[PDB]
Amino acid sequence: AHAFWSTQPVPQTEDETEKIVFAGPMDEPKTVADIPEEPYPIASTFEWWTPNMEAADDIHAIYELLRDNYVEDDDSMFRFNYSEEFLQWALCPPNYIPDWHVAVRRKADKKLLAFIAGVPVTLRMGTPKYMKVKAQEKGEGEEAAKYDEPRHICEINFLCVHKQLREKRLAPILIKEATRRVNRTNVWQAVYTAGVLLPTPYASGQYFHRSLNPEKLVEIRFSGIPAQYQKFQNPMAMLKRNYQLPSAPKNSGLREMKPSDVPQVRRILMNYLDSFDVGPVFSDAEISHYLLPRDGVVFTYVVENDKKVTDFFSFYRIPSTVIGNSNYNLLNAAYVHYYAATSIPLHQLILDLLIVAHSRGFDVCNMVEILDNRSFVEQLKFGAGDGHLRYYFYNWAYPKIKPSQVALVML
Ligand SMILES: CCCCCCCCCCCCCC(=O)SCCNC(=O)CCNC(=O)[C@H](O)C(C)(C)COP(=O)(O)OP(=O)(O)OC[C@H]1O[C@@H](n2cnc3c(N)ncnc32)[C@H](O)[C@@H]1OP(=O)(O)O
Ligand SMILES: CCOC(=O)CN1C(=O)COc2ccccc21
Repeated sequence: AHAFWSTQPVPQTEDETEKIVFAGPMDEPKTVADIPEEPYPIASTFEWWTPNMEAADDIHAIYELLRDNYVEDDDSMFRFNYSEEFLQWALCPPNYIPDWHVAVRRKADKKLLAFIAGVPVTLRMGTPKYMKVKAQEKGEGEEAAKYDEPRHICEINFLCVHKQLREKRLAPILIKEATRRVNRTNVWQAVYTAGVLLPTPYASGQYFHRSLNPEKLVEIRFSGIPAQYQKFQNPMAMLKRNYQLPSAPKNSGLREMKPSDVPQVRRILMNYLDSFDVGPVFSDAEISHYLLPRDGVVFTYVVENDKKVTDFFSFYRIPSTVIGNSNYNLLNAAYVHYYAATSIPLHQLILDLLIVAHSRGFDVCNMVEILDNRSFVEQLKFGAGDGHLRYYFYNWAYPKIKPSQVALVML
């Protein structure tokens, strides 16, 4: 039993989403008028709260909750520690709906107890490409293309319930209130990812990791020395040696992105992203927002030659609490953001990504095998990790697609 998710407009089994052919909603059509206006009911010792994410103090309250109760690895060794500046960036993109930030706090003391966030995204989510072959083979093309327009939908992230309130059916309530807040905005779909398995992903992929500073990584037990460095002399010298990287970017005319680069970056990004079944459409302002550099949060580099931007790469920082350990406090991880390459092999672009990230003192580079990510795993010495990021839609029938057919990076 999924007592909550069986009541929801998502596919219920693997046997379902295997036999789904066309993209489209699950539910009855409805209207804003059908949606209660009053927040969902809750125990009287609690209340709903809309944080103002342009207030240091609301942001901080969310920051503390996540720092202490947000996602942990399987082995309870590391926990995400999204910075404050990062939460402002992630939760307040252009035309964000403040109302989609849903928090529950105790009435008495106003201790924040749970949080879920929605942000707007414009997403291509019509029938995949392969499934549109099938639909010419069968004369069903107009059914298949029905919902090809980019849709303005909700991107849910940051679900979190305080450690003390777990197993108390509090996250379903959170999800119904967000659903409601977003329905009242005349939005009927959402996209979200989970480390865990839910009904029912349309795509799933491995996480990959790339040692930048293996000495710390072994120290904090993020990595072990693999059993074959024992047969060596000073094992940690070999390890350091294997993951060593140039001090400086290899592509001449790599430099940080600037505001004047926005249109060019947008363009080559959209042409690249367009070639995936599921992917975001960004306007200029979204491009400025998600990709212009911010100290400690997001780092973006472009390749210019002949005052011509031909390639870009970007990554964002999420530091993680090292949960055991007295020696070290934080894991300083970089995550491969969007990129696009037109003048150079992608592995050569992303190598400079690793170089920059290492010289800025990051410990590790992380990704999921979305995009053409898989195409540089071997040469750049990434290794698969434990677990899988799953991608899900709410109220949207979608066939199972490969993860290299997904172009949405989830913060
Ligand atoms: C159109 C508008 C739509 C907008 C909304 C779209 C949907 C948004 C969907 C949300 C996308 C979030 C994406 C992310 O942010 S993924 C990150 C999720 N957060 C964490 O992992 C942080 C650490 N963990 C926690 O804070 C809690 O364990 C959470 C909050 C995860 C569950 O709290 P708790 O452990 O106290 O459980 P409960 O007793 O209250 O509730 C039990 C029910 O919750 C179902 N559950 C467990 N984990 C997840 C999960 N990650 N997504 C969705 N559902 C989940 C579970 O199957 C069970 O239901 P059912 O099997 O009985 O049916
Ligand atoms: C062994 C993974 O450690 C991390 O890279 C950091 N991390 C966290 O701290 C929280 O749990 C995660 C889940 C999925 C991806 C990354 C992380």
